[PDB]
Amino acid sequence: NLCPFGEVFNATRFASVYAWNRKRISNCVADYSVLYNSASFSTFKCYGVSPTKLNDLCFTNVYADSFVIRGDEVRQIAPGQTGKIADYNYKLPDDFTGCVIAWNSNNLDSKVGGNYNYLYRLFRKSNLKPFERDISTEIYQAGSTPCNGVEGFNCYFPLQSYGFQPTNGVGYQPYRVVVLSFELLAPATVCGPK
Amino acid sequence: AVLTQPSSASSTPGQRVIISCSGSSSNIGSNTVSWYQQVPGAAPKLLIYFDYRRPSGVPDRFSGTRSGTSASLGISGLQSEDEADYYCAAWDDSLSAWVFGRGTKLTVLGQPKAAPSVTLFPPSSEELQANKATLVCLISDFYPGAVTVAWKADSSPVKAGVETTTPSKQSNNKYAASSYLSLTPEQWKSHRSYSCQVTHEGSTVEKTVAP
Amino acid sequence: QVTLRESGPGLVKPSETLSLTCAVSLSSVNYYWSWIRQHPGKGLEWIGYIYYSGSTNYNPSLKSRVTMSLDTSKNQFSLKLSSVTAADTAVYYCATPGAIMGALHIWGQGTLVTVSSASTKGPSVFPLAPSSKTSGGTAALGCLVKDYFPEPVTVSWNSGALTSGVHTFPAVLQSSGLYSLSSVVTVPSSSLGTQTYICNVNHKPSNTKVDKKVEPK
Ligand SMILES: *[C@@H]1O[C@H](CO)[C@@H](O)[C@H](O)[C@H]1NC(C)=O
Repeated sequence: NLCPFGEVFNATRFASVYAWNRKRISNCVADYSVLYNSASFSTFKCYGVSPTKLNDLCFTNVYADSFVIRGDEVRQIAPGQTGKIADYNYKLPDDFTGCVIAWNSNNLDSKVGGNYNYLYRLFRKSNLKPFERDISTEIYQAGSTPCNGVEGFNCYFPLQSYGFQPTNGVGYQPYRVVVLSFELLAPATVCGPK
Repeated sequence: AVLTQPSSASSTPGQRVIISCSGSSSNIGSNTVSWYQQVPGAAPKLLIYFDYRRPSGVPDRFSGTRSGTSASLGISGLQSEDEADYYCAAWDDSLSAWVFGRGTKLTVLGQPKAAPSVTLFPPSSEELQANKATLVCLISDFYPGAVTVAWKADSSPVKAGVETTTPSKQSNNKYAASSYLSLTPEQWKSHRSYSCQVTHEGSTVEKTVAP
Repeated sequence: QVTLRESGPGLVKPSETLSLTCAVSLSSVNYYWSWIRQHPGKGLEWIGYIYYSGSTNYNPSLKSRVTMSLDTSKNQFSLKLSSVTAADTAVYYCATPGAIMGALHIWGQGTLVTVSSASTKGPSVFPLAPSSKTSGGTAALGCLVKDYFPEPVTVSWNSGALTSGVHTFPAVLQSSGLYSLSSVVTVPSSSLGTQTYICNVNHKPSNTKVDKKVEPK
């Protein structure tokens, strides 16, 4: 009766940050003790409660958000942060009670000659609300003249390719991100072994 | 100023070339790179924007990539009309400025060779009545671009009063140049003849004019 | 889309203020209006931009000497560059990236600004008449545009009606400090006696326009 934590963490293909993947976790037993005790992670920041405490708390629903960004953009996956990823792609609330996990992904997502399969939203009329997901491909109308779905002057496709090549530095290398959020809204059916 | 580009690039017609652009985290690393083409005598023209997007009217032969701190521009199926200076550009956050590369001069080297057409003009009679004399040697329709011009009074060479342009590409993608010899009406009428000697690829074409 | 056209003095004395205007073809749009310059035989140097909000960003190298403004009245934005020296001799382009500060999509034609203590000089136009050696039915006739300052000179033939086979050569800079230019047109040797050939020489820095008649000898 274990929770599908491996299906999220050890998956082959990760989603792009503009269309981040979310999985609802309920009616099972998880062990943040095992998941955090692995030297595989670059950043393991949990805001609010701590992993040791999480084994004694229970929640009606747990959410695992997974995507891929650059190394220097992991800072943006945090409460009260700004930037392209935080504003247009993935936004965390200021009162965030959850966990941000990231590890390097160069051996898995970098293709020599450039892996331009991973995209990010480059333009948006407004900043994203927390946990909002925008997957629209609508031409961004920077100017007063309409675009009518065709790219051109002041009319730009809102998504941009990541330039992932294994020769570049660490900050420009891909990173896999998993954001754990705990929801209390219902009975609590996601619990630690304790 | 801070973007690094190779000075020169070279290829043969129909082939492909790649012009690279190296910078910093402050520009290419975190900002978008755009590419511009400047045919000599004309304003720069945007070829690539947002790393790989092509504006209206640009063929598929032009392509761009960005990876880390470096950017690359690819020109497929090179033709002689593609000889120009190519610039990369990006915004620098540390400098809070828009930064250019020095530019890459691209030459298509495998073009059909042509011999210079040379026209030598004597001094106008109007210019002689203005007490001046200028011999005009016009060299056109030659490839490759490099050419050497020598002047002769009768059969003795002339080095004083000579000014010669650098070769210039024309509309038909061949090169042209001009040379001038300024003398006095006394000097012009003194000698029996004057000659403009044009050497291109080891061979010589000589034109002569006489008062 | 929108069209940009620069207009400039051409000659500015050292230590004085170089002023240019780029005419926009309304000007209450959300664009960035930029200025680019290029020293003769050198690369592109970004000078700065001005936002329609009035926000301003200049090249760190030139910030103290650069001032740019907007004018809704004349539908134009301007550039002013003070304490000008001979390093400011360049072709100045007005461009715009549009509403997003990125690649410059629309450019101007460009205007040449020469920085020198020398005085303006009008050109002397002489005919290069065709001769018996005429090159196989092909005849070369031209115009000699002599001793002018500064650059540039534009040459047309028969008020632009005769365009085929005209080649306006780049100018030489003499030890005088003056420029000289030649423009040759290829026409049928047949036509040497019948048709009139007139070269139109325009020197905007001197407000001079010369229409010279080229006659056979
Ligand atoms: C994921 O991968 C490794 C095996 O490669 C394993 O040690 C780990 O426990 C797996 N499950 C997780 C991280 O939930």
